[PDB]
Amino acid sequence: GGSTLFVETSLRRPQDKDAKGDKDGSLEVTGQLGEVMKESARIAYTFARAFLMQHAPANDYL
Amino acid sequence: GGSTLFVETSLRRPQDKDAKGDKDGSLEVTGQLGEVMKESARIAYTFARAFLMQHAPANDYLVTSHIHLHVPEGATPKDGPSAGCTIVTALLSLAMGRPVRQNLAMTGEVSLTGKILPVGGIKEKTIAAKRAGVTCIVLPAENKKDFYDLAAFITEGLEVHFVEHYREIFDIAFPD
Amino acid sequence: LQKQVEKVLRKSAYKIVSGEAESVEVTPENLQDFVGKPVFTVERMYDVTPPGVVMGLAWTAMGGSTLFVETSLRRPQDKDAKGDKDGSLEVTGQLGEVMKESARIAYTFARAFLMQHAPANDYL
Repeated sequence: GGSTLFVETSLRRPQDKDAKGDKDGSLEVTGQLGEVMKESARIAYTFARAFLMQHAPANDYL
Repeated sequence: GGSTLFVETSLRRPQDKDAKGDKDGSLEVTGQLGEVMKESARIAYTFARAFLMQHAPANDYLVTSHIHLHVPEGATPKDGPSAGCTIVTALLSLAMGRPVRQNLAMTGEVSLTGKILPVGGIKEKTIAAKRAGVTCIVLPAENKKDFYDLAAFITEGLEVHFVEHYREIFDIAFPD
Repeated sequence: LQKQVEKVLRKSAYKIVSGEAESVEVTPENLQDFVGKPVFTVERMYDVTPPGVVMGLAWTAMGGSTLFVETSLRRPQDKDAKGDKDGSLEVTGQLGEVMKESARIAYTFARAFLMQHAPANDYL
């Protein structure tokens, strides 16, 4: 059948290691994910980053 | 059979981390990439970079920007490199923001200098193009006979565009 | 070549048994219908060899071949005229470890050769 799952997200490391730091916001994913699911999650992550840079350019959270 | 896969690109990290910044514009590729496909994507990326310097030197978008490109999977590995040409224009569009001309399809293999090599499955790809509504298609000149060995009733409305070097395609997809 | 000759002979046999022609005199003019349009229209990838690309010979498993070693500038030459950073090299082609070392050796030798023959050329 179907189900109502919950996709959860959390910040597993402090936001500001170095205010000057220009490092990547690496993403860790679980859920016994397959390769195609990992690629889909990566695509969604990149799209979210682009959407934020379009809508909230000052929000460097993601 | 054949298919019409949309190679996509996006800027997964802000362009100007540092206006002075001299860091490299990394590229990340998805689509169940194989090793040969990884190398072909790198070749296409380098050719697009060099083409941008030659044509639009002031455009540092491709040199300094971290990009993610997705090539949809499904193509047999031997035909994977045939997406190379596509990749190039994709990136170039993202660099200049100019959308590629509508109802235009293309398949080709780049060789780090822009020259386009023959490919396989021309008939199936043409069938997919016709079924997808595209009216302008791009193929390497070396495949031209394979496109001319087809029936007439399968090539109506296909304003074919044969090429041997990528420059021509930039004059087709980006007319103005 | 055996496959192609067998194909033309098979089509000649068809043209003989049921076809009007009792005998066949194959010529290039007729050849287009016996086997189709030519495949290998070019003797090579090209005949100009633009800058940064050179032809070479390879002893592959399926005999010999002519492979074009290509080069491109994958990053602008002058990030900063003062900039003293070295010209890192990227390489592809399923390069092996020993081939990676050989490519590095060739890169350094080319750099030294330019040093000797054209010191003003800091390109490489």
